[PDB]
Amino acid sequence: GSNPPPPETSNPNKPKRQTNQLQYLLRVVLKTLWKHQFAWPFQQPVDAVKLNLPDYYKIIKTPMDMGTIKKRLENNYYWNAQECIQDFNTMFTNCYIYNKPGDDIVLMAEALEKLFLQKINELPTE
Ligand SMILES: CNc1cc2onc(C)c2cc1NS(=O)(=O)c1cc(Br)ccc1OC
Ligand code: NA
Repeated sequence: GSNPPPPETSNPNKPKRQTNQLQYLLRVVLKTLWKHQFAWPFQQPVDAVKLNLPDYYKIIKTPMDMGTIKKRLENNYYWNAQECIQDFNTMFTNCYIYNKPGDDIVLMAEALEKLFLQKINELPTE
């Protein structure tokens, strides 16, 4: 097992901008998920070598983590909040795909996902 390159956090070929919604996603949504007790497995790309997970990138082809999401928001990688929201969902979904119902990591992802959904219920309109 080697690790694949991490997801891009910059791209000259990809339209990007700042929005009010994206700023909230960084300052309020991301920051509250990042500081939760259960953030730690999701703060960086999965290191399948150091975690001894040789099948991780056999199963998961569109990997995502909050480290990547944070650097994207900070770099203004996104065109809109929906793209950023989709990266969160990919993150959660990957966890639920690779693992099983009730697994410790799954229960952590579910808890972060609940909090995420709450927080983005307060997302401004443009
Ligand atoms: C079962 N190991 C893991 C599965 C994972 O799915 N998505 C991620 C991210 C992820 C990370 C691990 N490895 S781990 O962080 O050391 C880990 C976390 C938790 Br909660 C419980 C068990 C773990 O490793 C046995
Ligand atoms: Na699964």
